Amino acid sequence: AFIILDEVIKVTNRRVNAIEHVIIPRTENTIAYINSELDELDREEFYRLKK
Amino acid sequence: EYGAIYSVSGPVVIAENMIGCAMYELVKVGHDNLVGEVIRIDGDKATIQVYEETAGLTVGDPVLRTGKPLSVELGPGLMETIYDGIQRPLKAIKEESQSIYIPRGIDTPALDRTIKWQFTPGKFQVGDHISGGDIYGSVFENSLISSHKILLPPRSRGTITWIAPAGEYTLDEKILEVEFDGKKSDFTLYHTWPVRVPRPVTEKLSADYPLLTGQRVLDALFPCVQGGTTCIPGAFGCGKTVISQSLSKYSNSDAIIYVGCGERGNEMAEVLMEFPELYTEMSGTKEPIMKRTTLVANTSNMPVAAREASIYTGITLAEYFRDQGKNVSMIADSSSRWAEALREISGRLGEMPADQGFPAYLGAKLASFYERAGKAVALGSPDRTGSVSIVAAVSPAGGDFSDPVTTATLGITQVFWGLDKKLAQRKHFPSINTSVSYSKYTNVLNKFYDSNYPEFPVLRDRMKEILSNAEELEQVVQLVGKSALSDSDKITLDVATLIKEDFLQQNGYSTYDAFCPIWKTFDMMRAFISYHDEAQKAVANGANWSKLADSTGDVKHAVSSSKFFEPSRGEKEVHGEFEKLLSTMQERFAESTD
Amino acid sequence: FAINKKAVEQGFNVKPRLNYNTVSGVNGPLVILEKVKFPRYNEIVNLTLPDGTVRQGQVLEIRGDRAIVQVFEGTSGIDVKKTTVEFTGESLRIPVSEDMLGRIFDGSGRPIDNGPKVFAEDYLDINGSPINPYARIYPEEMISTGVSAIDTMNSIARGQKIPIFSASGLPHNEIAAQICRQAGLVRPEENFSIVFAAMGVNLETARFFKQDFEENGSLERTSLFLNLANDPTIERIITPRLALTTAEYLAYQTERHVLTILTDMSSYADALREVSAAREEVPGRRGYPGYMYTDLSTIYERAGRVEGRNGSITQIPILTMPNDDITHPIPDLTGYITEGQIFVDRQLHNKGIYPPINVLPSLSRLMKSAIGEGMTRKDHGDVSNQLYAKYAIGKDAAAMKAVVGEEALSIEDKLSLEFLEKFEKTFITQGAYEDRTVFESLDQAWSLLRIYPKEMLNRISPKILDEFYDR
Amino acid sequence: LTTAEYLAYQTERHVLTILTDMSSYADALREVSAAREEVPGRRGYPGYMYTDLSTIYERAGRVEGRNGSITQIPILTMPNDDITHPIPDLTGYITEGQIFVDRQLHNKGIYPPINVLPSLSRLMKSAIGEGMTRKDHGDVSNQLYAKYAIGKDAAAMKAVVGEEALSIEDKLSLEFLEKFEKTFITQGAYEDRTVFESLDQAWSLLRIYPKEMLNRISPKILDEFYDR
Repeated sequence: AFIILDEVIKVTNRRVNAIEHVIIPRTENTIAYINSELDELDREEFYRLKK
Repeated sequence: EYGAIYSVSGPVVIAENMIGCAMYELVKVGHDNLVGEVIRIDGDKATIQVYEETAGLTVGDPVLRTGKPLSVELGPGLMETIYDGIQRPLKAIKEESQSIYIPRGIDTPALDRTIKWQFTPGKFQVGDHISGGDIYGSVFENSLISSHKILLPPRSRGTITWIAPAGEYTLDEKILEVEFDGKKSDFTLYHTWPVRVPRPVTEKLSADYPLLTGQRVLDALFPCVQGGTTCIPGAFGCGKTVISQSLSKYSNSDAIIYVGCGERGNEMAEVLMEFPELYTEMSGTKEPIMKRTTLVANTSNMPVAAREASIYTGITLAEYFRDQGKNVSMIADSSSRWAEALREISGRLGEMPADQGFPAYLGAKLASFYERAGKAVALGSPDRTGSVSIVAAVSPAGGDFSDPVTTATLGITQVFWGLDKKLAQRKHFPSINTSVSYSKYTNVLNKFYDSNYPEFPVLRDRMKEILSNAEELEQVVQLVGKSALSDSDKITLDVATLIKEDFLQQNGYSTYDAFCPIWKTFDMMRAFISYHDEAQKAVANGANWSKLADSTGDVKHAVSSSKFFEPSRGEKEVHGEFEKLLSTMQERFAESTD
Repeated sequence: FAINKKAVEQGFNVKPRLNYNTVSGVNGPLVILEKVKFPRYNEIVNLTLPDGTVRQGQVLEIRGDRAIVQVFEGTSGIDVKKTTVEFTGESLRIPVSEDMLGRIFDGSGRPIDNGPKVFAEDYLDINGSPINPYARIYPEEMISTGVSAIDTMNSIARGQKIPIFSASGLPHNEIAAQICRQAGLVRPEENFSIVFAAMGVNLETARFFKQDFEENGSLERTSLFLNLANDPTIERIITPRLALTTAEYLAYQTERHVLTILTDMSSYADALREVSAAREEVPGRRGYPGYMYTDLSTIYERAGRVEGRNGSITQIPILTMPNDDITHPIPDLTGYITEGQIFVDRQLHNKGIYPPINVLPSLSRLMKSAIGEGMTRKDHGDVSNQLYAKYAIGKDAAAMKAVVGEEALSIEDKLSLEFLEKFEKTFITQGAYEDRTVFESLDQAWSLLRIYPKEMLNRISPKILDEFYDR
Repeated sequence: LTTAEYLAYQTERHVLTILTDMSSYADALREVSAAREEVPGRRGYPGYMYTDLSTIYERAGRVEGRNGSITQIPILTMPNDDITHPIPDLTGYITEGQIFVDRQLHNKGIYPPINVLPSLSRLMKSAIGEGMTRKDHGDVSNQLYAKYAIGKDAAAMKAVVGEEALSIEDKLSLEFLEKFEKTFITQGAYEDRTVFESLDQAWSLLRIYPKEMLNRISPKILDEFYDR
């Protein structure tokens, strides 16, 4: 049981660290980029209507 | 009097020297007498919208004004016909011109003036007073609709002076003279009515009778009522074109219309050639189904000004039929394809868009169209009652919730059948999303249910909660893996899958399951709920479900095969089978706990 | 008195009206007059179509001898050589009286109950005159909604603004009717009235409201302002003005505690957006006009509780988030003006819970002012905390139970798993016509908190715990 | 198109039309519409571009009197590999199905780099069938589509959860997908296959699954053919 438990805890902790460090920030950056792009298009539409 | 053309740009013509033109009024443009409708007025100019294609219009061409807005012709001969957007007969044009093209600027009476009709006066005699909407005659059109009831058009009344006797007649022989301030009124077998003003009605009512579409999922979870709205996001996986035949061949509709507003062109050719061969057997044998149908075709390349004027024609016809105590049911083809044309017109005129380019009055334009639906008590001396139950359809342009059309419709519709990409990708038909969809009529239907099937609602609630729990556990079971689930939870998982695979799954291209009746659905639903409860009880009393599943066995397969009891067997010869199935299930569960 | 003097100098004098026949253009929903004598901004006119029918209108702009009228009921049928326009003289006014409770009016104040005209006591302008922010005083005491989820976990101090956020398919239009039918003052009717305004509703919903209030006695107090979907889309911005003018007449000139309910502010926003584009204004964010915050504030902030009067006005709007977007401009702008919100959850709706309220994101910013000794029982302010904590603990336990099984759960989580479903199936679940007072809901809340031993409940004060625990 | 119409409807012969860059056509439309000031549509394209394209795509099909037909296969280039662009978006509402060509398959040296998941043919269900093709043509395609989607989802899942979390269905689906994309789609630029050869080659793959796991397929069909 000691050996098996060591293995399982190791794998789960490794997966948690990976998800925390190299998954969430990537998606957050993607979301921010898309959010900026939407406003970028909105500005051009506004300018056309103004003209 | 005649004006003259002063400018031309696309489909927009600016006549001049026009004083006295209404804000909407048909005119005749050019030497071909193209039909158009004034849109804007400023001084003496009058921006006209042409329903044909403008090519060759020279300045100085005369413009003539008629003096009444876009009007549709109502009367005998509306059935079995096919019309374009603004109600011009199609096959009559074809066999009149002998060609395959549509000659520009062609006028043909929307109703044949050469067919003899049999007339039968009602119960009115000279010297009586008659008001708008009274019935004073009856014409025999088909065998499927044996009495087309004539109506005095609203906005007209007086005391009658001469009513024609029975015999044979056509649509140009006056059969009534009404005196109000002088006998300045003669009434033939038809009349006209502007398409934008809803027909007057005595009083609206509440819809308390379901529409039997035949799909188990809709009839069970999200029912619709006779005289309500709807919205059916569909992509031919949802079954837009499979339900269309069911709504006519099986649903109790005294009539039906159909409005293809922006169809592909080949699928329209399919519809036109495959309705004339469908057959029904309601009321003995009345084989053909076109005796009860009218169709308004509109290819995607027809003039954009004529795409907007389609649904108004359809709904006006539906209201006319309702005014005779029938139960019409529009089937609009595409609302999105209509809003696109509307936006195009708005942009052409010169306007300031709001939202994703739409004219910013889309909501208030859609509401007026939708809320012509609903049951009602007609207007006239003999008491009547009819309904019109629109069934729209929206096309999700990418995001099936962000497009302005869906947002506008969701505020005024009473039912919604959303589309989910996943059930389509797995080819799971019909593909409708139970997580995001609703039916506000689920409350008013219990008065019918309790008098018919007093258990149906609680069964529906139980099924909905089981299904919801399934997807609620889905995230955890996928992110971790099914290794710590209890024994009462795996039951929920394997019952949710069973329901999702053998209850909500249906294929209309077969014989056993093409139109599931209501009693069959109720029986299947009760059986599934009972099976789930029995499994839960078995685990509660103490038994590992992993082996209880093996011990039970065939009782799991029987329900999965319950969807094969063909309705043709009858109504009692299926009820007995279901009774014995339930009894066998109960006994098997009782004996397997030892 | 002074009334006899002001009435005479107001009435008992007649003023003829000019009648023009110089229409010189129609551009969509706008009609343009040409030679007007001293026009007046925001007037009311009466078009006479060449068919003898009559409509309404309102001047939007004025140039040197030129007025731009917009018709309510549409612009179809009006020509340029036979229509005539008549100028009433001044802006829109509502004939108000103290005896109009029990009447039903349509969008523009025209009664639709087959009764007579209101037989006014005065004419009031339908807007303006902000409340001086020196006569305002802070709210106190309680308004008893009669719903356990709203009168225990949250509260409504008389003088508050609490919007209710809903979604497209949720049954907010039934909760609103229930609140209107059951609402009242916490007892330990008699100067309490309700004002109801429905904007852009289905006809069936209008029938439902009418019959429900007629048959349940709520009409002896209320006063309805209906506005269907086919009604002119410009009347949809007059209705809240009429309702609020009536409310602040009753409350601040007859000493009544009034409750105002406004339905589908999203429809009002849509109407505003449509009207803005008629004047060719460049739309702001997401298509809504940039100055919508000002209008929303001018509508919400007509409620309060003032110094020299015993009356008050409580507000309860109802929104409809388009795509469950708490970032949508409408709810976002509503956030900065009102305090607190009640959230309606879709997930509970599928499970069959009614009313499908969820309490984790809900909040009332003035709850502490309407609880405690004097206006309710003295345990209110701690039961409403213990329940909130244990509910979140139960959600956590239920979410994690499937990961490590159930045998790896402490005693507290084990108990909370059975507290949670009882809470959600006996406390929140309330029947449509089941009425609970604030007291027999606190007692029920106790019946759930006795599941735990006296030791675990560590947020209730020992003094409270000593008395109420054992019964 | 005028020449094609003359040949097909007044000479009674079967024509096939190919149009290369509808994107370079919409571009010229946008340019000319911008020259004369107008209320712009989305991304600057004219509002009436839908009705302009409809007049192009809507010349096809048979007619009652003649024995000729016109078939259109307009090539098209999405700007940034997105179907949400106005040109492909609108063309989706006028034509009948698409034939998607995907970049990711191309990068992996697969030809033709067609992606079947987002493609479509709205007239397939009438052109196929018994008496005109093999009786099983209407179910093999559905089964392959379903398994392609399932395997794609499994491959997506492997990234963040690991192979060990996969189930038997997911164990098989990855193999099916990896052999499918490399055997069934991959084809030489001169190799010719009839419908029957392709159907047999497709049946080959489906033998990987046991009979019980094929559930989008008729019981009778599964018996007459699965045993070969």
